[PDB]
Amino acid sequence: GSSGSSGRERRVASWAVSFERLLQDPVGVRYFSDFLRKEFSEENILFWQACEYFNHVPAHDKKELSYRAREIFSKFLCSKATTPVNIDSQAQLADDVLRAPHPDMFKEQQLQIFNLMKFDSYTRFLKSPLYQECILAEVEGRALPDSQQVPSSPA
Repeated sequence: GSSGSSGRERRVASWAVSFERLLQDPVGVRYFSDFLRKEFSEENILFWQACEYFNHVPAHDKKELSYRAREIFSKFLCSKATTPVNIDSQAQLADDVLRAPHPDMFKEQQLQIFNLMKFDSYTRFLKSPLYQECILAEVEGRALPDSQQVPSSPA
C-alpha cells in the first residue's frame, strides 16, 4: 500500500519552512486569510497585501501613489478608519501620503505587520487544527479541504 502523494512537492509543510513560502503559495494564503477572519483579524493580512501593491508603484508616478496612499491610509490608518491595524499612524504619514507619498516609506509599516503576524497569526495558524487539515492529506495522501468550508467553531 502506497503512502502519501506523488503529485507535486510538499507545499503544505513548505508553509512552515518560512513565511515567504506562505505567501508565494496560493494555498498558504487561502488558508492563512481564513484563519485571521476567525478572530476578525483579516485587516492584518488585508493591509499587508495593499502595501505590496502601493510600494511596487514608482515614485515618479503620483496619480497612482496618491490614490493608493490615501485609500490605504483612510482604509486602515485613520482616525475613523473601519479597522485600525496594529501599526500606529503616529508616523504622521497622512501629512505625507496626502501631499507626497513614498513608494519606500511604506516599506516600514508593511514590515511591521509582516513580522507581527509571523509571530502572532503565522504562529497560531500552525498551532490550530485548520493548518493540520492539509497536513493529514500530505502525510496520508488525500486531497485538501476548503478553508472557507471549514467551520470557524472548533470541535
